[PDB]
Amino acid sequence: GVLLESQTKITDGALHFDGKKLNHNTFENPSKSQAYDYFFGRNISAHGDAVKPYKHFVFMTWYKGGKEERNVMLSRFNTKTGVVKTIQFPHRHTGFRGDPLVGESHNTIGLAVSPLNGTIHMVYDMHAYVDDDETGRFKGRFVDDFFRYSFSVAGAADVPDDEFTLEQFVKDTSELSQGADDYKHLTMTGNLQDKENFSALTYPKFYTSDDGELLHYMRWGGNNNGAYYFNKYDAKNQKWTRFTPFNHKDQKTHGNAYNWGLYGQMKYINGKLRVGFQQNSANNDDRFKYQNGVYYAYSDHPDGLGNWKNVDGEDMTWPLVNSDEIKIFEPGDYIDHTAPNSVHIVTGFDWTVTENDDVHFITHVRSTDTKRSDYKEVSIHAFKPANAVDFTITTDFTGADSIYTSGDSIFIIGLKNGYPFVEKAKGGSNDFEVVYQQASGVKFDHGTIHIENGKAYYYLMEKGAGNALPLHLQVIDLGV
Ligand SMILES: C[C@@H]1O[C@@H](O)[C@H](O)[C@H](OS(=O)(=O)O)[C@H]1O[C@@H]1O[C@H](C(=O)O)[C@@H](O[C@@H]2O[C@@H](C)[C@H](O[C@@H]3OC(C(=O)O)=C[C@H](O)[C@H]3O)[C@@H](OS(=O)(=O)O)[C@H]2O)[C@H](O)[C@H]1O
Ligand SMILES: [Ca+2]
Ligand SMILES: [Ca+2]
Repeated sequence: GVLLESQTKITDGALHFDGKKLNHNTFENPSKSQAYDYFFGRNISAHGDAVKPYKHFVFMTWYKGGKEERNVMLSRFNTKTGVVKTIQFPHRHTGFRGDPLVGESHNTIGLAVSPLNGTIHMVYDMHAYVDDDETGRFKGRFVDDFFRYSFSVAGAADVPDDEFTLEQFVKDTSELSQGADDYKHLTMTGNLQDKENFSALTYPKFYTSDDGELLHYMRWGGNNNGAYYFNKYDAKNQKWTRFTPFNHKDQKTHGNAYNWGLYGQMKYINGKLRVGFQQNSANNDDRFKYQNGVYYAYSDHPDGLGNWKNVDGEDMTWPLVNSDEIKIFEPGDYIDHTAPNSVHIVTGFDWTVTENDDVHFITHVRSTDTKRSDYKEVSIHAFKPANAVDFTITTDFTGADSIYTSGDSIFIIGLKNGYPFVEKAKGGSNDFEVVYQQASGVKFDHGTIHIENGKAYYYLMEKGAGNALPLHLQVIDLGV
């Protein structure tokens, strides 16, 4: 029953890093040519939490194309009329550590629209930025601008197409305003005293609760010392709460044997705030070069403020200090190496929970040393049916980067030879089948997905040369 219901071009020129990959030794001599060099990956548009359906619209964010442009953009697509109206913001992608010549793929444009009062929310262009000066890592380039929040008056999301302009959005008019085209707010609470609470964050991601409340979470910190922080939109007062931690930072000072970072996602699923991740311990003497384990917890509090529990319903220390409390299993156990740093876990992790409360995790493990003779590589699917005691754990699985769910089913959705495909399985099972594979039309380089209404919103960038490429929105019915 899977089928493409619409494909809609949004622009001919969104930003893309088409230049050379830089590193620690080279990033300070980026090309001044027409090619746009980058430091991590090439993707920045149609990337991250950049697509949201709201009533009969779909809102999308992107970076204006052209190495020399880079403006934050917001588009609203009218599903009934076919009209795509775009707003161009003044802020331009500031690049790796604030140098626009080096593309920075972390700095996505997160987006949300409040069902309660029709305000629009955007957090963007952020990668652990703090206040510092000429001698710091960031050379003073983010002072009074390390958290970048833009948002509209009430009702902006429903205004006629002629009124959907930058005039719908609220200026920074505080003591720290950088001027007349300052649309970036340093906090979401409206109180600059809260500013340290918004420092050093990455990865803006929004959810809507079952009662229409906007939730938001970001990641503080780095590789082996990080935390998830989450907050809530007060639509009545048109402001957000301060950020609250899922786990403590600097766990080793809060009672843990080691500091650890997190690689995973918080998600609002089945009407609860939940988290699934692999940890990255600061210990460099054990067998895991980077990540290890699979962890999961959920909150019985509507806003996540306490009452956390692990998969077995046991109370979790909160904010969490010791990840052991919520560990499900060790992907490391599926490879035989035990020597220090011999086990490599980074890509291929995600998780989901079905409407029937089937819990699913996917992961990937390989030998650190790819040249060894007994090299090993497995993909893992760990899943527990609703009415099951234990998890079923299998390496009879091809691997994936994401897992999705809708209704009774789980899905794997991505690109194969430039075209979207969908694989589907019953919730609580490992029985995946390809049920959809686009086979004609322009091909795509990358994209990002949002599931809702039994549909996948696949926000995509078309393949091509240069650093200004077209964007298309595909709406795919999953047919559940
Ligand atoms: C957290 C670190 O803290 C300090 O070291 C410092 O602030 C540093 O950032 S820095 O100032 O720029 O150097 C931070 O180090 C990077 O942090 C990233 C993070 O988790 O925030 C890490 O990026 C994640 O993992 C990357 C591997 C991923 O990159 C994609 O995947 C791969 C690959 O698998 O080989 C290659 C490409 O880099 C890219 O396509 C990141 O993706 S993202 O799209 O850029 O967001 C991200 O998931 C990063 O590895 C740290 O070194
Ligand atoms: Ca500002
Ligand atoms: Ca380690």
